[PDB]
Order: sequence, then C-alpha cells, then structure tokens
Amino acid sequence: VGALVFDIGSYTVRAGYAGEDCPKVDFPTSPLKNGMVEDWDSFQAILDHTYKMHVKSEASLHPVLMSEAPWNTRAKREKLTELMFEHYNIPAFFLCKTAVLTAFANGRSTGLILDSGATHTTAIPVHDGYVLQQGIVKSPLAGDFITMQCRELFQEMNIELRSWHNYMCNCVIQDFQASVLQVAAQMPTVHYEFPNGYNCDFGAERLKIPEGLFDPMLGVSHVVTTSVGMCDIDIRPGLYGSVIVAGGNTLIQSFTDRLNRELSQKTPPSMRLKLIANNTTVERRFSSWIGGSILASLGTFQQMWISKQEYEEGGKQCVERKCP
Amino acid sequence: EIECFWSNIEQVVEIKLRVELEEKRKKALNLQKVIADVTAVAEAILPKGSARVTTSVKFNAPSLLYGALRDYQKIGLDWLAKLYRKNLNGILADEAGLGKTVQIIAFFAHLACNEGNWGPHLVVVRSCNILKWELELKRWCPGLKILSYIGSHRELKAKRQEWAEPNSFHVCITSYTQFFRGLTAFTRVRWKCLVIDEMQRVKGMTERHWEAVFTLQSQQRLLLIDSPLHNTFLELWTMVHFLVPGISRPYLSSPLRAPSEESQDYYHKVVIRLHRVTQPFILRRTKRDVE
Repeated sequence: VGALVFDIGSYTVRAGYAGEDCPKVDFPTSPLKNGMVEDWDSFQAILDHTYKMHVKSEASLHPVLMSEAPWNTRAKREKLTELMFEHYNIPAFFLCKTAVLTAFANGRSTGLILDSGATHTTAIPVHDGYVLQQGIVKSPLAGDFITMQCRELFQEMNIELRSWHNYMCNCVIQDFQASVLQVAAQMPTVHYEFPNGYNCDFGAERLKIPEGLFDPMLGVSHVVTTSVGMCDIDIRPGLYGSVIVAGGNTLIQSFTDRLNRELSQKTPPSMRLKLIANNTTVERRFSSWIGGSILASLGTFQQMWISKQEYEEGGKQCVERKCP
Repeated sequence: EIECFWSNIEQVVEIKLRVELEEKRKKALNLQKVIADVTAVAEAILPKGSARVTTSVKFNAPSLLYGALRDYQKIGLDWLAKLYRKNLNGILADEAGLGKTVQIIAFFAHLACNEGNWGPHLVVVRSCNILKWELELKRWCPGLKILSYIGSHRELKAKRQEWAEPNSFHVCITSYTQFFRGLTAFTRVRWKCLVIDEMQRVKGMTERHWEAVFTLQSQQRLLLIDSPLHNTFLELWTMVHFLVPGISRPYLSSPLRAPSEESQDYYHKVVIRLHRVTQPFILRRTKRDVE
C-alpha cells in the first residue's frame, strides 16, 4: 500500500512510490502539448499503461497522488478527479502543482521556480507553499526551441538526422545538447560522434544555439525579473534569495551560471539574490517527483488526500476544495 | 504541516547534534585507545623593545587570517613575513602570556596566497601540547588546511605518507612520542614555514633525535623562546644552523665535538657566532611593556 507518486510531465513521465528516492519509471510522455491533458483517452491509456506495465500494480490498492501544471485550467482538474476515481477506483487522491513540489523537493516553501518542458518555459513565484497565479510568467523559449535550433543546424549540416525515427530524430538533438551546447568565440570544440560515426567540429554552434533562450520573445531572465514585478512588493526579497531551477530541459553547461550573472546584473546589487544549485540532471529530472514523493510519505498526508470517500459524497467539486 | 516536517527535520538536526556528541565521545574513547647572513638580516629587521608595539607593520593581518591582532602581534607577524621574504629561519620570542600563537597563526595565513606559499608549514610540539595550539590555529584561521599527528600508528603512518606532498595543506604538526616513532619522517619536505617549540624538554634526545630535531628540511623555520636559548652546545649551535642554513659547513660537518678545552676555545669562537645568531631573534620582554 506504499503510496504511489507519478509525475506526468510534458516530455517524460516520472513515476514511483512515495517512500523511494527515485521514480522507478521514467519514460517519454502526446496528450500534453499545451501543458494540460489535451487527449483524455490517450491520457487515460498512458495512465493505464503506467499502472500495469510500468509499475505492475493495480490502481485500486495503493493511495495515489498526481501533480499538475501551475497554469492549468480547473476543468482539467475536475475531469481528472472524475476520470481517475471512476476508472481506477483509487482509495485516496491528491493534486499538487509541479512548482509546489519542486519547492518542496528543495526543502524551501517560499521561493521562485524556473522550469521548462515541451513548448513552455515559465516563472512561478511560490510564497508559503502557494502559487501566485498572477505572478506566473510563461514563455515559449523552452528547450524545444533550442533543440529546434539544433535540428535545423543539423539539417544545414545535411546529416540524416515511422514515429520512432522521429523519436530518434528528437532524441539525438536533445542528447547533443547535453554533451555540446554550452552558454571562433568558443575556441576548438568537441568531437561528438553519431552512432553511425558521423560527426563534425561543433564550433560556435554550441554557444549560439543556447543563446536563443536569452536572445533568439522574452528571455528567461526577462521572464523572471518581470514575474517578481507582478507579485507583491515586500516578499520579492524573499524570492530573490530563494530562486530555484528544475526540469531536464534546463540542463545546459554553464546554464545556471549564466543565469546567476544575468540576474545578478539585473537585480539590484544590494539584493541577496541566490540560486540553489540542483543543477545535476538527476536533481532536476527528479526534483518534481521528489517533492511529491516527500509529500505523500509524510504523516499529515493522512488527512490531506481526497479519499475515495470524499468522491462519493462529493463529485468533482472536491478538487478545488482539498488541493490548494 | 510544512512547518511540522520542518520540525521533524529539526529533530533530524538534534540527531545530528547527537552524532557530533557521540563523535566527541568516540574522540575520548579513541584517545584512550591511542655565516651571519640570517643573523644580520634579523638584526636589521626584527623590531624590539619600543619597536615591539610601535613599528612599520608592512604586513598586517592577512586575507586568510579571520582574526584580530595585538600591535606587537602584528609586528611579530610582519617580522615573520620579512623573515621568510629574506629566506630566513627566525625565532619568535614573544614572552608567554603575550600571544605567540596569534603571531604564528597570522603568519601561517599570511605566508600564503601571493606566492601561493603552501608547504604544510609546521609546528614541532608535544603530544599533550598540540591540542590547544591546534585549537587556536583553527580558531584564528578556520580556513587554513591543517593536519594532526597524534593517534594509532596506522593513523600516524597515514598522516606521514601524506606529508611529503607539497601544497597538500597549510600547517603540519608533530608530537614527540611519534618522534620516537617518526624520527626521520619529519625531515621530508622543505616546509614553507617550520616552527619548533617544546624541543627543549623532549624525552630521550638521543643523537638520533638530536639530528632529527637539528636538520629538518625546511624552506623556513620558526622557534618560540619561552626562555632564552641555553648554554648547551648541541641544542643551540643547532638553533644557529637552523637560523643560518646553507652555510659553507654542512651541519653534520660539525667543527669538532664535545666541549673539551681546545673545543672550548673553538666553541668560544662559535659562541661569538652563537650570541650573534641568537640575539637578533629574541623578541623577549615582560608584560609590563606589552601586557
């Protein structure tokens, strides 16, 4: 009955038990193009594939917790609880914002969160465990944009960069990013080899490709500095001393570093601006799942879920009532 | 509820405090288980007397010294800085109760970034005397990498193996029982700042330990004069060569041994050398001046 914590993230799904440190299953996610469930059936199917194939356990036994996007619309949440309880018949449920879990994973309730997924990079300031919807800033300069730069810069190289080939085509441009992309001005560079052995001296492309999220549209620095502008006046010092980063798409060499400079030179120098360096892929890839895994485990989670009971007595309305 | 598991994490913090307390308990349990070049240069440089608190301290508390200094402590620091600067071994004879440790720690933190001067300095000390001195070393200079030399022969051997490495840590230490067990293990590196104290009352100062105390490899050596050096041949003509190494006479080429009458005349010439070498490094005065 060990509680199950799943992350349904836009580009990969991170799934696992509350008591374990790592999501035992991390596979590619699609029904989440914008950020919320676009296809309920495909959403329901991949969830079905999760319980049976990924974890090999019925949903009817364990308590279940799901995480959702900060900017998601309510109707998604009401339908999700409707779909989840009706189809899987779970004993207990809960919904939490991904950003909230990250702040929980980083053990810092009051903070500001930077993350990116499929098509979206956003800034969300969270105070006292509450997401300030008004403060959220959502930008399109996500990892997909940078990879699309890679893909085009690969097509111009004229290399040979059914749906699986597209998965391979997408997978490589991401894999290249981790190895090469860092934020003649770059000096000699790597000798990265493709599986077939093709390669090239990847020169300034490693430096110009990442620059798009800063300068291709609002750069990530602009995304955040404004977000705090939109939030309250006096908590802003708290957010600056508590900025966090999460998400595999944020994994670029000197990325977090360049972010510190951009903010340090954009924020007032007197400010105590600090970044929390969970820069490791494992940290970033698990950060959301970690917070959820912690959340479910705790001894006050025993009153926080939406038990199956609440769902008989009340329909979809409970989602807005039990989950902040 | 967040505050609640932050409370539980605070009980994790008190569990960490338990771990530290048990580590100190295990510390206790294991302890239960356990010719005139330098002369003339120092004469010129070492400020003394009225120049004990009022001088030109062209090197005050360094960057790596996260601690204060007494005026004469700053002056001892400056003299040590020049002493290395001129390739000198020198005696720091600030009277006890005036804070020789402050001067020595400041010099450890100052004989540092610049040259990047990193030989695991040194302090030749007693098994019982190492404790408080190392405590002060880390108090004033919690940043300087240091290594201790007291423990089981396994731990002592492990520490000895890592001594030969230059730049490994700022300050090295050595007791005197492990000196029985580490006689020739301390003459390895030309330590960037060697320091000798308590050598006077070392048990079993055999010719073995005589020499091993005498010609320790160093790029600098220091000495603490609790009482002015003594009228015994071996110890103090050592302290001289110590003060004036690289001379035309290699140390082991001692010019005549034993204080015989003819050796007493040669030793009176060497005693002129002796006084001229020892006096310049005796910054020894009472509290009255510099209490």
